[PDB]
Amino acid sequence: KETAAAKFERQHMDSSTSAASSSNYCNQMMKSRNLTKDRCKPVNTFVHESLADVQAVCSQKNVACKNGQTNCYQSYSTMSITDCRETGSSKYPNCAYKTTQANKHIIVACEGNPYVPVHFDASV
Repeated sequence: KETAAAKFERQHMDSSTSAASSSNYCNQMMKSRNLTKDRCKPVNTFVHESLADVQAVCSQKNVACKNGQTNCYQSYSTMSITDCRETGSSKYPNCAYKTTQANKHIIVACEGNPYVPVHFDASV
């Protein structure tokens, strides 16, 4: 089984690019990160910063999670991100995604030792 930390990396990390590359970025990324294998993941955010920068967020602003948990942290700075969301014209196995690039603060849930991101809560 994939560790929570490894799953967060695979689902939300994209350091190789500075910002969403084209309107087809999400269709390409969702498929290659294996998020459309048995079903189209409806929503997924990729962060375009170094893994180190994202992991560092676990030591930044402690805030509540949407679920009420208190192990969430908001990045002090905005980060380049891309939100990928299924378009009404999407249907497995033919997943289709809208690509929305933005620069915002990310909020992640952290856990373990090392204390690293295990869930992407939201972006501001």
